[PDB]
Amino acid sequence: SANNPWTGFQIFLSPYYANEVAAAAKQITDPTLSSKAASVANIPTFTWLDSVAKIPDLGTYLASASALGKSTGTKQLVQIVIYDLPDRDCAAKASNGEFSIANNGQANYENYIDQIVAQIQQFPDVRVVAVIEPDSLANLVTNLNVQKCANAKTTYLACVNYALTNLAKVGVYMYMDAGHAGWLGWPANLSPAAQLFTQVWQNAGKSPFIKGLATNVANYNALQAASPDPITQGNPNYDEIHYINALAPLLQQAGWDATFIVDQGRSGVQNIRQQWGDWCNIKGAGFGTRPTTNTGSQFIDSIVWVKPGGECDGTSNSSSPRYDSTCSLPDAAQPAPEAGTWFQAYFQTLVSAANPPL
Repeated sequence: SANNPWTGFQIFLSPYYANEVAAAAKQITDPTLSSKAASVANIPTFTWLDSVAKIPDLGTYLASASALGKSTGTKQLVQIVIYDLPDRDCAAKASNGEFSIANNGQANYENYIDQIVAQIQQFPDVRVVAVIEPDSLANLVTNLNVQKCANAKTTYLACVNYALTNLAKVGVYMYMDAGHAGWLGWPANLSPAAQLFTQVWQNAGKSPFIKGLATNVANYNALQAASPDPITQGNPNYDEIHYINALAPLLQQAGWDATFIVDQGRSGVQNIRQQWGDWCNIKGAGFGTRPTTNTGSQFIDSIVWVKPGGECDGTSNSSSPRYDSTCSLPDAAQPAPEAGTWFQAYFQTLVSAANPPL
């Protein structure tokens, strides 16, 4: 729509990623590559609120952003991911999520949202953009035959609804996670996906703060591929622009003037996967197009970096109880540490293979 949340705003740079990057860059031995690595701390990323323990940091980021804006005469914008559903990651082998449906998951998740809202409420001069619950709704489209997902459906819908409804009250601009071209972009998945997203939008009152959808989060697809990646055979929507061009009109037709954001943080190198479903620490990935509202599409508000490159997707150690065997595949960089922890060699390659170059 006419209101692109990023226009006229300075994005607050994640202090946590900045510290990870600074520690990483000092370990890189080549001076030029080290300088390029250090500059990554100046590229805006999303901060993942993957547990209640992250909420105090959110409060500090909002207050820091408010003061930076006043000091520089700018309006500041903080980028967050809401990522703490009960029975999170229902189609994965295991999950690190602190809440379970069986132990008051709904109420605990609502309290997590309430704590986030209570922070955001205190800093009305800071804009907030939130990606809502990566993987969750996409799993409800294609993975209902996973019994954990089938059993989680009502909780996921109620929790996502609670998040949308209550974050809207503090004016947060929200993009529901919507998988990627190889997940929901298959032509046959577009209508079931559109029907689900539209129902979620309706249940949350069609708030204008529910801007649309986020795609490619934590994935590696091109926004606009020079030629189709071989993993995409059978799907005419072989990149994110094809997916979004196909899905956006279905949402519009339902009355939702929906726009999109697209993760490109690990999309600099294409044609690095054996299978489209391979998602874990894909070897040879490079940093991709840096965040910008110059997206080339009427449907896309911004290219963004949602998943922070260098933070691991999962361990390759089969003895870990958090182990997911996708993290031991051939196209997966190994050995790899636990999910979320820093993967230094992977970061160094992300820097070295960045496209455009850093």
